[PDB]
Amino acid sequence: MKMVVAVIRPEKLECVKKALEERGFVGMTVTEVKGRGEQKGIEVDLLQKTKVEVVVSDDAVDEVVEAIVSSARTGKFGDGRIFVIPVEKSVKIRTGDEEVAAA
Amino acid sequence: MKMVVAVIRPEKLECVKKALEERGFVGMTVTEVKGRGEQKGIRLQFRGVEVDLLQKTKVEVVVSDDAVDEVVEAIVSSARTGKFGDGRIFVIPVEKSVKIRTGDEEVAAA
Amino acid sequence: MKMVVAVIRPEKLECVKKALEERGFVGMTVTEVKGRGEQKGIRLQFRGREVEVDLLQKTKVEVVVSDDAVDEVVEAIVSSARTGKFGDGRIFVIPVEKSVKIRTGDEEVAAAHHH
Ligand SMILES: Nc1ncnc2c1ncn2[C@@H]1O[C@H](COP(=O)(O)OP(=O)(O)O)[C@@H](O)[C@H]1O
Ligand SMILES: Nc1ncnc2c1ncn2[C@@H]1O[C@H](COP(=O)(O)OP(=O)(O)O)[C@@H](O)[C@H]1O
Ligand SMILES: Nc1ncnc2c1ncn2[C@@H]1O[C@H](COP(=O)(O)OP(=O)(O)O)[C@@H](O)[C@H]1O
Repeated sequence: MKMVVAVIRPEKLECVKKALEERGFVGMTVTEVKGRGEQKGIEVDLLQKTKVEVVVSDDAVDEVVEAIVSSARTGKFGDGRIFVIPVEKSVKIRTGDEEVAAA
Repeated sequence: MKMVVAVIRPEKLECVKKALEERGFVGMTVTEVKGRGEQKGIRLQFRGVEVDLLQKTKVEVVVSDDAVDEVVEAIVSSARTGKFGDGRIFVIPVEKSVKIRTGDEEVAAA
Repeated sequence: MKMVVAVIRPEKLECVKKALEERGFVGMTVTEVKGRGEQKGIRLQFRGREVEVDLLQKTKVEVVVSDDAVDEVVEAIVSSARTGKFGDGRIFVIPVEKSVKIRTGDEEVAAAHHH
């Protein structure tokens, strides 16, 4: 399992949600954040961004990453980043069932 | 070490904090988030919206490898209702844990 | 790569921001959070009575860097965020397997793994 962490422009949230839902990735956690890098800033200098976290099976990562890149990109500085983090266990609170990679 | 990341119903925060404190797990970082999944969206269509991302609470607790199963069980027991939308717990590896005030760094090796 | 996750006092954000950009670490993601641990506070309030609170306001700073830059990033945050008092915060170092730049579609992975 992996956690796909995307930091995007806030106006791209609807595009990203749609692109993920279409491919069967309905579950996601969204956080309002701020950030900086190569951009700025007409500065402040921390601009509003949106963090989208999706925990998926190892084999779905490339599909999820590609779905987010395609829906969040503009080609301009400030599009954001996607960080892939290992997840050792994913537990569904209501059932107690836990998802692990067979290994 | 591991970071136990729980995404729960906001009204369960007090229950989760209590269940963790009683087992000796006092340290935690809490974030207000939104989410979607299996759970049905809120509507709310007032005349004269929508709201598909529901309010949730993220609880992050960094613990030793051997305490994970106890922390996970404490959160499942205190955050569950049995209804769609209870949330998830994700266990992420933590390689180093630094206490800013002392500069002391915890590292694991097995 | 690694994600350096620092949970600091909110008033230290500007110091941390400055100490990181000084060393060439311009990219960062900042989140407003709450927390608790060793530090206790307020426990002191105005109204004639009222003496509560639980989770104190904190700031999370996340910076994704190459493996060899971690110790420098950690030291820069420790130096700029410390007061010496309880509640200064923590730094957690988490592994990052892939780092994608959305605008170009270019993905950074660690060389030593297939594929
Ligand atoms: N090394 C990094 N660590 C953490 N977050 C980062 C990092 N670099 C960029 N970000 C995040 O991604 C957002 C966009 O980054 P930026 O460098 O300005 O975009 P881009 O590389 O597409 O031009 C930032 O506002 C910040 O939230
Ligand atoms: N794959 C996922 N990645 C990230 N967050 C998720 C994921 N699936 C669910 N969530 C989070 O858990 C919350 C509850 O998920 P939901 O599917 O509605 O119910 P349940 O936990 O009972 O399956 C969501 O609102 C979201 O915050
Ligand atoms: N085990 C932990 N897991 C997650 N967050 C923690 C943990 N311990 C501390 N924190 C975070 O760091 C902040 C400060 O921690 P605290 O123990 O009160 O003081 P100090 O960090 O100086 O030891 C907390 O308010 C919380 O946001």
